[PDB]
Amino acid sequence: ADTIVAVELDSYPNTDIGDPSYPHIGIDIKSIRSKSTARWNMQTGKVGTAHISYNSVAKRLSAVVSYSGTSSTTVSYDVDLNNVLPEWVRVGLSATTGLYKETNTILSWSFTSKLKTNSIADANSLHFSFHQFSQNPKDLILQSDATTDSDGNLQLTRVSSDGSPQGSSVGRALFYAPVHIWEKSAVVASFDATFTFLIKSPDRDPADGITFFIANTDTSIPSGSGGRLLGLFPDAN
Amino acid sequence: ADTIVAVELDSYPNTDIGDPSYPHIGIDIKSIRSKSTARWNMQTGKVGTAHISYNSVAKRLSAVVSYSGTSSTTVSYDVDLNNVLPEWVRVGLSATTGLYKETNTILSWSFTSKLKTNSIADANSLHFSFHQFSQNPKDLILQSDATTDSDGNLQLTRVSSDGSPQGSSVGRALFYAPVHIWEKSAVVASFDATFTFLIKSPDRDPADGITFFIANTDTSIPSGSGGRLLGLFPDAN
Amino acid sequence: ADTIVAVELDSYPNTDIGDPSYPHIGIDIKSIRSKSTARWNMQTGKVGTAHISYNSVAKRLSAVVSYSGTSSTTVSYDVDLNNVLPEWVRVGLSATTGLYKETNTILSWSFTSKLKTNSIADANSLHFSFHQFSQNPKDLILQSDATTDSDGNLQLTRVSSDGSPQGSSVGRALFYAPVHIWEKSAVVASFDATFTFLIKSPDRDPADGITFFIANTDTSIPSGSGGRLLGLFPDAN
Amino acid sequence: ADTIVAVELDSYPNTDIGDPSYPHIGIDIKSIRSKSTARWNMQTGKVGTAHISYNSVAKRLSAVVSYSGTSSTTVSYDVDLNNVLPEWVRVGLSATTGLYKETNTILSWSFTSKLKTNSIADANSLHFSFHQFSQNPKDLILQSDATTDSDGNLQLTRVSSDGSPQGSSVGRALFYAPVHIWEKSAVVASFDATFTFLIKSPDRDPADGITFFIANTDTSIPSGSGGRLLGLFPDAN
Ligand SMILES: OC[C@H]1O[C@H](Oc2c[nH]c3ccc(Br)c(Cl)c23)[C@@H](O)[C@@H](O)[C@@H]1O
Ligand SMILES: OC[C@H]1O[C@H](Oc2c[nH]c3ccc(Br)c(Cl)c23)[C@@H](O)[C@@H](O)[C@@H]1O
Ligand SMILES: OC[C@H]1O[C@H](Oc2c[nH]c3ccc(Br)c(Cl)c23)[C@@H](O)[C@@H](O)[C@@H]1O
Ligand SMILES: OC[C@H]1O[C@H](Oc2c[nH]c3ccc(Br)c(Cl)c23)[C@@H](O)[C@@H](O)[C@@H]1O
Ligand SMILES: [Ca+2]
Ligand SMILES: [Ca+2]
Ligand SMILES: [Ca+2]
Ligand SMILES: [Ca+2]
Ligand SMILES: [Mn+2]
Ligand SMILES: [Mn+2]
Ligand SMILES: [Mn+2]
Ligand SMILES: [Mn+2]
Repeated sequence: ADTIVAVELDSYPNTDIGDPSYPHIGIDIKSIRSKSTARWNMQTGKVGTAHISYNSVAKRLSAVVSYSGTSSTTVSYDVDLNNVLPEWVRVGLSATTGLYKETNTILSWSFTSKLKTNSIADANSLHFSFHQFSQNPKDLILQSDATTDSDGNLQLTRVSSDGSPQGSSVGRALFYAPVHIWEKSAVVASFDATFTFLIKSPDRDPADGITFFIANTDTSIPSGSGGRLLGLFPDAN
Repeated sequence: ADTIVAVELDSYPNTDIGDPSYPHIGIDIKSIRSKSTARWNMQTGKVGTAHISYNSVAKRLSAVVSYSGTSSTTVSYDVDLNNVLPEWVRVGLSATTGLYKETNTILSWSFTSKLKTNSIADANSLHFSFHQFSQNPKDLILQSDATTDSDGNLQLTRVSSDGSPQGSSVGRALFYAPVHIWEKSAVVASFDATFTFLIKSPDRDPADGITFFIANTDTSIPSGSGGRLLGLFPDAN
Repeated sequence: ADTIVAVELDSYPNTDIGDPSYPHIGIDIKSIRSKSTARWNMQTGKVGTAHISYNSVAKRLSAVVSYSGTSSTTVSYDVDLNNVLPEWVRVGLSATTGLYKETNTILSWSFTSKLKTNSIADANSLHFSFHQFSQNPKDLILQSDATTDSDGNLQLTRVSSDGSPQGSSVGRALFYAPVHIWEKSAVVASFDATFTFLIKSPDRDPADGITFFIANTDTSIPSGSGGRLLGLFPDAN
Repeated sequence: ADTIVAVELDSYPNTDIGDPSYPHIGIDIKSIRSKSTARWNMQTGKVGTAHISYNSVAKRLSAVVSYSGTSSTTVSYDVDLNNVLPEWVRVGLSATTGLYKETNTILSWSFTSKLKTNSIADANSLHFSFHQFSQNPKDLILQSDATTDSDGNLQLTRVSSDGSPQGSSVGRALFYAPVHIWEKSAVVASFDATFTFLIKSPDRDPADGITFFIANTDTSIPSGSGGRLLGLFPDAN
C-alpha cells in the first residue's frame, strides 16, 4: 500500500471510524484515524488558509487553519517523519465528497523542502508557489476528478458548470517533481506548505474534506478511498 | 524539432560551423551558431561557476562564467525569449565529447523561475537547488549517458571507473517538473540559474562543452547531435 | 551631495526641467532629468504595481508599472550601476506633492539584493517583504512627512484625517539596514524591488510622483527637493 | 534589563552556576541557567555548523550543532517565544572568553523571519545571508570586542595579529535592522538561523562559548556579563 502522512481538514464527523463528533483538523500518520485532532469551526463560503510545517530536529508536525477575523485552529503531533516516509516522496492535495458534498476549491498552494548539512545554504531545496492555476497545469499530476477551472482555481472534486458541488467525488493534485526529504547524511530536513481554499456547500452537513499529504512517489488514489477516507487510504484501519 | 535556447560553454572551436577560433561562451537561440559569443580561457582541472539570468522586461539573456582568482567571462544577447519559447518548458544541462574528450562534471545546480503580476509575491515560482546529487536523482530526467557518481557529482558524459573521460559521449539532465515561463497575462517573467562544473581532460584540445538549456517539455537528445552540436541540435543550421 | 539612482513614477509633467509633456515613468541616474522615460497613463484611484530589476552582468536597469486589466508601462536603461553607486547603500521610496497634490500611498514593498561568486548560494543576500506596514515600523527610517496610517499603509506624503492629500509635502522611507551592493571581488550583483501603490487626487493634474531609489547610506531629503524634484535632488541639474 | 532568548554553544562547564559538568549546547530563556541542555563534544580546530529554528504553531525552539563526519548534537525546548519576547527585536551572535580562552570565529551567518496570515506569501519577511564578512560590515552593529578580520571572518572575541585568542574578552554582532517577530494579528510567526564557526584554543579547557540570541532592539552588553555569562546577562540568576 502507499505510505501516507497527511494534514486533514475534515468537514464531516465519521464517528464510526474514530472521528470526533465535530468538524476537525487532524494529523494522519499511515491511518485515517488521526493521531491528533482539534475542533475546527469551518466557515462554509469563506476563504480559509492552512499552514503546515515540520523539521527533523524538533520532530513536531504542526498545522494552523484560519479564516480572517474569525478563527485560528491549530493541531500538532510529535513524530519522526523521516522514519515513517521514504527518502523520496511526492507532495499533494486531496479531497473527497461522499453521500454529502462540498466544493473543494484550492485558490493557491506553496511548498518548500530543505535538506541541510554544514552550510548556511541548504544542500538541497525545492520550492514552488502557485497563486492561481493554469488551464493545463503541466507541473501537476491530476488524479481522479481533479481539474482546474476557468477562474484559475483547482477544483479537487467535481463541480457542475454552474459551480455546484457533486457527491461521490475524489480528486488529488501532486506536484510533478519527486521531493528528496531525507538522506542518511542529512543534518536537518524541513518542509513547509501553505494553501488557501474555499469550501461551499448546499448541504446542512457538508463533506468530506481536504488534505495536504506526502507519500511514496508512485502514490495513486486507492480503491475504496472515497468519502470518509479522503482519497488517501484503502480502509479505515 | 525541439525549440532550444541555451548558454554554451564551448571548449572546442569548430570553425567550420561558425565557432570563433578559440574556446568561448555563447548564447544559442534555436541554432548551434551562437547569436553572441565571448572568448573563454577555460581552465581545465579547475572548478568553474556559471550564472545565467533573464527577465522579460529587460529582454537581455546574460551569462558569466568564472574561475576564482583567474577569470570572469561574460556574454549577453538582447532577445524576447518568451516569444521564442513555448509557455511551458523543461530546463536542463547538456554535454558532449566527440573525437576529443573531457569530463563534463556538474557539482551543483540551482534554478529559479518567477511569473509575476500585481503583487510583491510572484504569481508563480519554481526553485530548486542541488549542492550535490544523489545516486538515484528521482527529480532529474537523465538522458543519454548522463549519470551520477559515487562522489555525488553529475557526470553528463561517460567517464570510466577511474574517472577518465570517454569520447563520442552525449548526456543531459532535465529537472523533472515542467516550468511555466510565460502566460499571456503575465506582467513579468524571469529566470536565473547557477551551476558549478569541473572539466578535466588528457587531450591537448579538450571537447566539446557544457550547456544550460531551456526547451519544449518533451525535449529529447536529437539524432546526430553529438560532439560539436552539444546534444541540443540535429544539425548545424 | 547624495548619490542617487531612482525609478520615478512621475505624475506631473514639468517640461521646464526636461520632463516629457505627459505623465511618465523614468530612470534617473544622478539627475532628475531622466536618462530614459516612457509614457505612463496613470490611473488615479486604482492600485498599481511597480517591478524594478537590475543585474551587473546585463547592466540594464528596468522597470514595469502596471494596473490590472488596463496598462503595463516599461522603461529600461543600460548603465553600470555599480560604477555609479557606492559599495554600501540604503534603498528607499520617496514621494512629493507641490502646488498640485495626490496621495502617495504604499500598500506593500519588497526588495532583494544578491552579491554572488563561485557557488549556487549568493555570497551575500538581503531580502525584505512588507505586505502591510505597522503603526511603528522600526525597520524603516521615515524621513520628512512619511508616516504609516491606521489601515497599515505607508503614506509617503501628508494626508488629512479623512485621507485627503496635502500640497507642499515630501516624505521618504528607507529600509533600516545598509545594503552591500558591490564588492571588488564580486562576480555578479543584482537587485529586485516591487511595490504596490495608490495615487488618489482631487486635482485635475495630480502631482508629483513616487520613486524607488538607491543612495549613499547617509542619504537625507535635500534642501529644496520638494515638488518636481521628488525629494531626491537639491536642484534640476 | 534586556530580554534575552538564546541558543548557547557552551564550551566551558561552570557547574557553580548550573551548567552540566561537560561542554554542552543549551536553550536560554531570560537566564544563563539553560532550560534544556545536551552534551556537546566540541571539536576544537574544526569548523562547526549550528542550525536553529522556531515557529509559533509548534512552539518548539530547536538547535542542532554539527561537525562533518563526527557529531550532531541536538537540543529543543517547548516555549511560547512570542510571549517572552517583545514584538520587535534584534538578532545577534555573542561570545566570550574569561580566565580561559578560545577563538570565537564566525565564518557565515544567515537568518530568516516570517510573519504570516492568510496567503501563501508571508505578510512580512526578513532574510539575510553572509557567507563572509566585509572589513566594514555596515549592516552589523558590532558590540564590545567584535571585529572582522582580513580573512573575512567575524572574530567575536579578541585575537592577536597572529590569530591567538585572548582571555577576558566579550563581543557581539547584531543585524542592523530590527526584526518584527510578532503582531497580535499574526497567524504564524517563524524564524530560522544558521551559522558556521571555528573555535581554536591552546587551553586544555577552552572557554567560554558562542550564542545566537534574540533581544529587545536596544540590547547592549550588560555590565558584568563576561566569561560564563556569554555577554548576555548581568548575573547568573
Ligand atoms: O459524504 C459524507 C459521508 O457520506 C457517506 O456516509 C454517510 C453519511 N450519512 C449517511 C447516512 C446513511 C448512510 Br447508508 C451513509 Cl453511508 C451515510 C459515506 O460516503 C462516507 O464515506 C462519507 O464520509
Ligand atoms: O570532439 C571534438 C570534435 O571531434 C570531431 O571533429 C574533429 C575534431 N578534429 C578532427 C580531426 C579529424 C576529423 Br575527420 C574530425 Cl571529424 C575532427 C567531431 O566529433 C566534432 O563534432 C567534435 O566537435
Ligand atoms: O505639484 C506640481 C508642481 O507645482 C509647482 O509648479 C507649478 C505647477 N503649476 C504651476 C503654476 C504656477 C506656478 Br508659479 C507654479 Cl510654481 C506651478 C511646483 O511646486 C513644482 O515643483 C511641482 O512639480
Ligand atoms: O573562561 C572560563 C571561566 O574563567 C573564570 O572562571 C574560572 C575558571 N577556572 C577558574 C579557576 C580559578 C578562578 Br578564581 C576562576 Cl574565577 C576560574 C571566569 O572568568 C568564568 O566566568 C569563566 O567561565
Ligand atoms: Ca470525516
Ligand atoms: Ca564547438
Ligand atoms: Ca515631474
Ligand atoms: Ca559555561
Ligand atoms: Mn477525521
Ligand atoms: Mn560554439
Ligand atoms: Mn520626470
Ligand atoms: Mn551553559
